[PDB]
Amino acid sequence: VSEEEWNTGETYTCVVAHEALPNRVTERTVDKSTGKPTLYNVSLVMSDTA
Amino acid sequence: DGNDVTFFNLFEQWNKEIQYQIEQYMCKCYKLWIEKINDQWGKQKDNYNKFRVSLSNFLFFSCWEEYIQKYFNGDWSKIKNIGSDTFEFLIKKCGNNSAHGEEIFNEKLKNAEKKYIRGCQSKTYDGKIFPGKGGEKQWICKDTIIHGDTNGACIPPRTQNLCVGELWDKSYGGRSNIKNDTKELLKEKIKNAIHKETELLYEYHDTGTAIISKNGLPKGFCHAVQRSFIDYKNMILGTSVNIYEHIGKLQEDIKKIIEKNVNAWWKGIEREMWDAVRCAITKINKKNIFNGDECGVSPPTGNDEDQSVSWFKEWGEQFCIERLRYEQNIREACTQGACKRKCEKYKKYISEKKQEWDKQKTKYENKYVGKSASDLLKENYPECISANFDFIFNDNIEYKTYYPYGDYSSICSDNDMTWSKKYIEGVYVPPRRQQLCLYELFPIIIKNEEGMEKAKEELLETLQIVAEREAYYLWKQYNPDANKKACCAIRGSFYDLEDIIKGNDLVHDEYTKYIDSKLNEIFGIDTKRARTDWWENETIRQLVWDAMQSGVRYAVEEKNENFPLCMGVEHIGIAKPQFIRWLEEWTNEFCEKYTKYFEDMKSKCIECKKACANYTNWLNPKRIEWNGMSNYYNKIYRKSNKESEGGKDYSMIMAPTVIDYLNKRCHGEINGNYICCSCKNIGAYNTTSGTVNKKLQKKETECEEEKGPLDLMNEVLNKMDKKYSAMKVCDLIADAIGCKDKTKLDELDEWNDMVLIPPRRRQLCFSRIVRGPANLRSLNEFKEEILKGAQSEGKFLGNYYKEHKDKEKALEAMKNSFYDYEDIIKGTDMLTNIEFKDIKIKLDRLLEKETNNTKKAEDWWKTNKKSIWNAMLCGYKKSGNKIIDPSWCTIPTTETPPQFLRWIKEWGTNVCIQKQEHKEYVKSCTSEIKKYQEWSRKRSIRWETISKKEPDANTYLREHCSKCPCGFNDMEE
Amino acid sequence: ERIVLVDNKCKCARITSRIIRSSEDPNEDIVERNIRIIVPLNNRENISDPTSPLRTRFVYHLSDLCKETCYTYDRNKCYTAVVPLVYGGETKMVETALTPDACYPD
Ligand SMILES: *[C@@H]1O[C@H](CO)[C@@H](O[C@@H]2O[C@H](CO)[C@@H](O)[C@H](O)[C@H]2NC(C)=O)[C@H](O)[C@H]1NC(C)=O
Repeated sequence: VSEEEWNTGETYTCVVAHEALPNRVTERTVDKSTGKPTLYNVSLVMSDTA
Repeated sequence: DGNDVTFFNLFEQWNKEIQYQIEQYMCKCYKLWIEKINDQWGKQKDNYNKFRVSLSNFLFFSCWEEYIQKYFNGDWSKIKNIGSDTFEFLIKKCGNNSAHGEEIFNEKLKNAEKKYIRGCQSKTYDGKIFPGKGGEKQWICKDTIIHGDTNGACIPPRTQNLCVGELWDKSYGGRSNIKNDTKELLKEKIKNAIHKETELLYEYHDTGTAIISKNGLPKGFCHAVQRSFIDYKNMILGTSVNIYEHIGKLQEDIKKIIEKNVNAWWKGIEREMWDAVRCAITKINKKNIFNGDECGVSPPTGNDEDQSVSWFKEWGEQFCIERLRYEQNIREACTQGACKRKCEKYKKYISEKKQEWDKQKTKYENKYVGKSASDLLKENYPECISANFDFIFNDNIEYKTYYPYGDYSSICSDNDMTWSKKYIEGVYVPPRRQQLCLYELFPIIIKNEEGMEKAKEELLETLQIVAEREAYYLWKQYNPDANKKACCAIRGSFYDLEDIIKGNDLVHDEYTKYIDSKLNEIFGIDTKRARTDWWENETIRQLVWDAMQSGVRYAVEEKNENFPLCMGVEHIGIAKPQFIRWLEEWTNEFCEKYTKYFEDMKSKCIECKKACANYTNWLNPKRIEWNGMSNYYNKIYRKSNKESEGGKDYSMIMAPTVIDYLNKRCHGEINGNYICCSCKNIGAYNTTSGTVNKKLQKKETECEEEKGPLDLMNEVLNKMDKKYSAMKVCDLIADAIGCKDKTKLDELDEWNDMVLIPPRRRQLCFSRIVRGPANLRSLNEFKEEILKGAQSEGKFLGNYYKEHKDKEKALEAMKNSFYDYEDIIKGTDMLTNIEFKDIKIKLDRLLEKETNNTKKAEDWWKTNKKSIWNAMLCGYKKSGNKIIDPSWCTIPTTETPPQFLRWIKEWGTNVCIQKQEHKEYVKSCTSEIKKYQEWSRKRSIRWETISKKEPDANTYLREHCSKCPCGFNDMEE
Repeated sequence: ERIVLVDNKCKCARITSRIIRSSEDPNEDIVERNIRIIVPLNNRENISDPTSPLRTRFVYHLSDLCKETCYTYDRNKCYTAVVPLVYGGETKMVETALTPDACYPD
């Protein structure tokens, strides 16, 4: 998909249809924010000398 | 026609004359006069029926022509420039649509024939009540794109702080409290709100905290309560000049409640609502006994009923009072340190208020054609007399350097102007007198008072300064016998300067009005004698004339030209009466213009039609002005100072009639020292010349008839958003979020099937909200603001077409996007979950359907009801900054042709670039040239597509399209 | 008006000692050093060696770069390392392209 469409936040669901499945169908959802860094840990250390 | 051309000219002049007369006349003899015109009108209509543009067409065209002539200068038919507000005044004065002239004339004569606790806290809009210090609310000189679009009105601090009362609760944002309220309940809520507003305004002004307030009622309290009542009236009516946060939702809800006609409701309950204010004022007696009628028994109405006018009057009063307080502070401090600090405070004040004054003047002057802002402000409120708004708010760059502080800087120690009677009977002010500079005098006349000697000295010095400036500028203006014409022009300006100093000036504009008012007390019928005494002995006459001569010396030295004989004369003649001097100036201007235009006729008569329009346009008002001059002359032909109605002496004319006095004054040639006028027609033919009867029998009224069809061009758009402006709406709407630099690579064979989709996939730069899964909250505010949010549909000339192609094509690509945009809203052919078969089309249907199926997306809001949008021109202008031609400005907005459902428009765009540029490359290796035949096979499938009117696609390019015939019909290797 | 003092591309820094005139009155003009740094957040420790650890610490001593532990790939320069490749049991060395965009033959 176009980057302007994925950054929009649309959710794409991968329906997989198979015989062995208990319900014969499974879904997985991927979103703009499915993989995100849950913890940003920055520590700025600003000095004046070496 | 034969013998009817004279009738047509007579009818035109007669129509203009009666129209002017009734406008001026707006008692026993009046009934005799009004029936005379009634009989004359019937006779003219009978003759016009024999003549036949239609009689109703001609009156409307005459109204619009007069407007475009006097209030708009140069009689240019630039209907494009006129804004939305002025159209209202024109359709009111000239009639809705066209061919309503008979009704407009009919109605004009008919008018002539008939001649407790609510949750509101104490007001803090102009400052918190003592012991409170801050909290001042500034004027909101901003407009809402969704509601009201372009509106120059500035919301007063008081209106922002209007006691909405129980109609509106601010808890967690803004939520209307009348979502489900009965009509009777709404009336009670508004009554309580008005009562509380009156009470809080009284306690705010009684403590003397309102800037206005700094009978026995608090100063300005009645003004404030009346204006709050007007604001309430416009809140219920829904006609608010500018919608504040609380204004919009309340207006919509009140419209819903009543219509489940609002004007009739308020016109019924206004008496009760004003009784609410009266009852509040009576209840004020508990504090101390006011009967309640102090602020007016009847509700405010009339010219003040207009909310823009009311807000502007409040601005004027508040600004004048603040200016007076700054005057007091500067005077006390100065008469370094505190004095300076106050001066910069005043400078900051004026700098802050300049934008507000400009916006409000622009709105008021345009909406009320003719009337001026300063006149309203000065006549309605006495406190504004001592302020010249034009001088204080001059836009000249050098002005700020000359007077950093403004009108209290002293305290901190050109040819197209029409002869106008404004600020004056029938006498008219020469353009030179209107140009007579008083700019440098005003700071001094402000600064100096109550002191005889200092007044004399400083007034004389600044009078010399203004005399030198006027000499310089007029000499440069008139001179590129020509000098001899300017000789008396210099003499006339000084000759006019005497009356302002004397106090006999006929013109009474703001400048001379204030000058005379202050001279009445500086040198003070004996007061007039006192001014003349300064004008007689030290002389001051010869001194200021020497200043005049020095000014012309400076001007001519700048021009490096010899000094003239006229100004080498030191002794001048006695001053003639002001009207006589103005009458001579008018006659001389008539000589010049008549000779020039008549020789232009003999030469030219191709733009002969423009010359005819120009000559007729110049001559027509001159007839009425000559009638006025003759009337005044016949009123003061033989009258002394006492006999004349005015307090001026006219005993030295000594001629039987005005045309006879024209003789022996213009008989010879211009002399400068004594003679200023010279016409070719010295004889008593001016009366016949003014009327278009005699001429040399040349028939030019046919062109005037050919000018009549311009009424067809006088079409009224009847919409609240204008695509002409100068730009106003362009600032409000923001860049689209999350759509990148579009048209990054387009018409470079990126075309692909999903019908051959052009680069409409990307050049459409919808905002994230519409294109994303999220629905929209309200169509009136988000789809509203998001479709315009695609101002980012302006990167064609912004980034890509800025220099890649000619300017026209960049705008042509926008035409493609607009129609594309239109078909996204209803049935395009993209087949994509974001553009077709998509939910964004459902985003529209969902929201309108939520509004009780008020209108289908394909019924209205189909890019038809609000087709205009910005037309993307703001984005075009945002980055490209290229002016759009008037013919180019109609395609980015709506046009009836839809270009057939994108099946043959996107096809239209293919050859416009994707084929013709490869063509010109071929005309500019041969394998690469032969590598341009793959578009020939791709022509086959699209030919099948169109095969599903004209026979095939080729003819469409040949005749529907303009740039297409350049392209080769078929490559075929 | 910007004077770009340093534009080191390894330790991305754009120190610009641009002078800014103060209000309308000079003689109190402010001088400002805008140290614009773009920390990569993803580049490896030994940036030319992809198999090296991740940079969890970024020293930006401005003294040294005013007058190397490279962090960010320069646009013009190509950073690359040899790679083993096996097709039918033959281990042949060949140069890689860690920044293919700017490493076209030029
Ligand atoms: C680890 O960093 C060092 C420098 O700090 C580099 O090692 C050498 O880099 C040069 C540059 O072309 C190569 O020619 C040498 O072959 C490298 N050393 C060895 C032992 O191969 C390099 O940036 C990193 N080392 C490696 C192996 O990638």
